[PDB]
Amino acid sequence: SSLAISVANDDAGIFQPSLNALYGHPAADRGDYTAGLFLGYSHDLTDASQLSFHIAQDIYSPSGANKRKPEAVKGDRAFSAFLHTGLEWNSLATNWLRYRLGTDIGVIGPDAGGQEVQNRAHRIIGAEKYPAWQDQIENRYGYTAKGMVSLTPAIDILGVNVGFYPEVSAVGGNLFQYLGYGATVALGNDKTFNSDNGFGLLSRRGLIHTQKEGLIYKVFAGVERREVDKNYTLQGKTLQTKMETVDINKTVDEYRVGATIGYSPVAFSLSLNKVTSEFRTGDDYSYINGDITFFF
Ligand SMILES: CCCCCCCCCCOCCOCCOCCOCCOCCO
Ligand SMILES: [Zn+2]
Ligand SMILES: [Zn+2]
Ligand SMILES: [Zn+2]
Ligand SMILES: [Zn+2]
Ligand SMILES: [Zn+2]
Repeated sequence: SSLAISVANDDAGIFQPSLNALYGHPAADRGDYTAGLFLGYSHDLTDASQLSFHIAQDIYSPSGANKRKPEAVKGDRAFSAFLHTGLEWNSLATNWLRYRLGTDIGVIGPDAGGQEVQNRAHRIIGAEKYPAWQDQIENRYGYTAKGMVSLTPAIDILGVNVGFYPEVSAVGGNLFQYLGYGATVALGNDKTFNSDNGFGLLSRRGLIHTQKEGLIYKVFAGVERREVDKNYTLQGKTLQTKMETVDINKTVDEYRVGATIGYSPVAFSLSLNKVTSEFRTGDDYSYINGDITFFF
């Protein structure tokens, strides 16, 4: 079992030079995904299978000078937030297959609490608040249905497991809908943990599926291409200007490079991430997540 806290930020702090070297500086100049908070619990029903629960809030933002304007700007994403909770099954079907199946309920809109959380954060640090929260994406309550399958060929070399994990993912519902395909490569001291990967709404955000006690470590790099049918954060209508602000791009790539290091019962993770332009007038953006996972 693992209990995890994960924080995502486009401001990568001491990891900014690494993020910039990896994905280039223009991606850091964008601000599309501005904050994430996630708390999750995974329980092993067997050595092969987990059931996970989580609650999370993700906050999305216009970029650059648009952040300070009174309302949403045509051509850039509006302020929005996605507040969600759900359950997921994560299982090794065999030594060569991992699958995941999950359902969220949530909301994108003022009810997701993005203005409240960001305004609070800003007040606490003495930053000014961004007024265009008044023109945020309007409420839509909904569900996500999520699935992933991954092949898991890996070989063990002197206690180091190295693997290649081609995967297909799918999300549906009235908030987000896409079909993704990708692969991750990983090296680490645990076969099960090495195959436990994911992108986008299938990202594990700190949750760990592992057999290992004592030292745990993993280093990984992956990309997933998704074909996007829906993204309500982009296609929804703003509260006051009543517009859809952008034309979504139907093909979106997500890159993730990261690592975990831990010792029973605590592990630390960092993931350096890039998402390619999600709309015609946007551009690629980079961010990190840092996770603390108690695993026992
Ligand atoms: C008992 C039933 C058996 C079920 C079999 C299920 C197998 C499913 C596994 C499918 O995985 C294949 C997916 O392959 C995708 C790999 O593609 C990677 C390319 O990613 C695009 C990267 O974009 C970057 C472009 O520069
Ligand atoms: Zn357990
Ligand atoms: Zn720049
Ligand atoms: Zn931010
Ligand atoms: Zn448990
Ligand atoms: Zn969720």
